[PDB]
Amino acid sequence: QMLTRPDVDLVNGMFYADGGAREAYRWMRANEPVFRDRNGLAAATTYQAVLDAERNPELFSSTGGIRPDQPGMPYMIDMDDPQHLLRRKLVNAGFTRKRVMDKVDSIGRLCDTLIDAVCERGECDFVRDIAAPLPMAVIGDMLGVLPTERDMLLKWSDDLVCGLSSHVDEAAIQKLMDTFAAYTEFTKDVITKRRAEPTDDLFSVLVNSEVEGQRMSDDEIVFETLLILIGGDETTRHTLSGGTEQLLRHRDQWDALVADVDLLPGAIEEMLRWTSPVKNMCRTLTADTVFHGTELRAGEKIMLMFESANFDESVFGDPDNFRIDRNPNSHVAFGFGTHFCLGNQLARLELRLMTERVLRRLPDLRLADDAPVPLRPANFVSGPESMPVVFTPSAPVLAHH
Ligand code: HEM
Repeated sequence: QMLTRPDVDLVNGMFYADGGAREAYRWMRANEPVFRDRNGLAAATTYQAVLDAERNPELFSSTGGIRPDQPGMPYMIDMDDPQHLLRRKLVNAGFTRKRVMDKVDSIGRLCDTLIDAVCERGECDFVRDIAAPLPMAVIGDMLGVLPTERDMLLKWSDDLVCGLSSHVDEAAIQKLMDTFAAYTEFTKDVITKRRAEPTDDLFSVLVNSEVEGQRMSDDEIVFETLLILIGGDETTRHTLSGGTEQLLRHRDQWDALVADVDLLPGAIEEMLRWTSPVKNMCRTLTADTVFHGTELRAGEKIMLMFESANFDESVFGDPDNFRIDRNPNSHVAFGFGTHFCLGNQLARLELRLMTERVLRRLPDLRLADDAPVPLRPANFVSGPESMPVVFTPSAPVLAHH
């Protein structure tokens, strides 16, 4: 609908929250596929441009850091191969198909307890009460920590992210260092405990992981854990809430899923495409190149706009329709290539198990009202801030009795 070129700052969180992004993306894909925003920041907005960049890390490097407004960090997403590959193989010990599928019972049980807390009410905030608690509880359990310790880790990772985005004065630098120290010392205390007396938790697995004769240091484990805390929490939340929102807005598709649970995996893929919780990841050019009509220079960052790519008309045909039967559905919500989301199968499992139970226990779930759901103004990961819903009450399972 945009008749004029978007005049936007792609580092401004409100761009991703005010609802104007998809029509801005439409203009970019049609007119200026590798777009430069009002500060000259380049962005790959078509599916082909995103995929080309992903397939060519030699040219589009991750070592400059994957944010535009934070320094590079010592975890795997800010590495190139071969370093990245080694680190990923080490951490992958925690995410084998065996270990993910072993979480089916615990995640299912977790989902039942969350729904138990709301089922008698006839209403809840789908974000606050269902979508937000689940991913963090799953990560907490995976790490083998107590709920109280989970919550400390959550607060620390929140403060670290905040600090990393702005530590200009002398004091924010120290608060940032204090927070890093607090988080590092807590996590290393846990690591030290598992080094002596191992469990089956993710800390123990990372401690024991060995690849090409190398093992992870305590600090490496601390930072890969931090990446998992950040990367696996709000992302999963936003696909759950935003994906469910679209199911609630398309009653025929909601009904189809209620009638046939085997349709759920296809539905989850469309929930992923539509929500695209990770709005962008940055790459740094290692050479000058002319890329989809734009002159890029060595050393500049470019944003890979995953939501923009996921609504590419040349690829999806009818991307502006939400359809649980979309097939094929080669969305890039999880990225593509060597950095393809390590947690993708765990995320898909959380999404499937929760939505299964929501369909079964809240079968007449509806939005309280059809107004658009408010979105988080963040330039990295974003989705619904709240989502009031209503449903016929039902009795809690209380499975531990
Ligand atoms: C809906 C949920 C999720 C989405 C949409 C998502 C999205 C992404 C994206 C876009 C990337 C970067 C890929 C690229 O640049 O090509 C990534 C990487 C990563 N994700 Fe996820 N993520 C999700 C859930 C999770 C979970 C649950 C975990 C772990 C428990 C996780 C851990 C990671 C890690 C460690 C990486 C770095 C992989 C690497 O650099 O090799 N993510 N994710």
